[PDB]
Amino acid sequence: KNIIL
Amino acid sequence: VLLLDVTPLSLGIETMGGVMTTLIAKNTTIPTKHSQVFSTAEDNQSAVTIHVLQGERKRAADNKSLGQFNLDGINPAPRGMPQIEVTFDIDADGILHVSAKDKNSGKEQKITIKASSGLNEDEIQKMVRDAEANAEADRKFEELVQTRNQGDHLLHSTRKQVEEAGDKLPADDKTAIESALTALETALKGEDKAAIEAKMQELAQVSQKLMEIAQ
Repeated sequence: KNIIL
Repeated sequence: VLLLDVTPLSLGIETMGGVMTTLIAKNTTIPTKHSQVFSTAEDNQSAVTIHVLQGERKRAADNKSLGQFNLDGINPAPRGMPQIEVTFDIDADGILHVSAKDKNSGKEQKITIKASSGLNEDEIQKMVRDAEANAEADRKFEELVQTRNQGDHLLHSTRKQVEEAGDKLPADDKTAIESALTALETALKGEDKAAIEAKMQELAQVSQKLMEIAQ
């Protein structure tokens, strides 16, 4: 799945 | 002192919105090691994808892919709470090692990308070419992605605040807030920055009392 700061 | 090994293009990872985030800037002398902490995009998220990018374009899709790997075993938590440290390490031999460490669960996943990998001298100067040519369009795509993320934040953040409120929120205000969230969540689907900002305006105005409750 997706990743952020 | 007569030459240098340097990175000719930036090296980083795909982050939410399909944006490249740079870990190692263009024209950095190797060897070198840089770290940054990322987190999860959604609640109860068990894994992240670490997609490695070479290039100067802001849209991840416009850069050269060098690989991707998963780190799973992320313990249930609110999104943005887990610490996934990503480290780009280029040693004297021109090999890039990339790790992802879940700072809670101690777990770790690496990929090694040989010096030979990535774009050649020719493809490089082309990439620098397009970067400058499509700076404008890339600036637009960035500040839309920032808008989309600000919206998403405002959306999830409000929904949580609506549940912690419960009975405390006037029926009226809930009806008006839920309508704006439904329309924002729709707008977020699309590509129209203006329209997302419009649904973000609509929320601020109707949410004034909900905010008060969050005290």
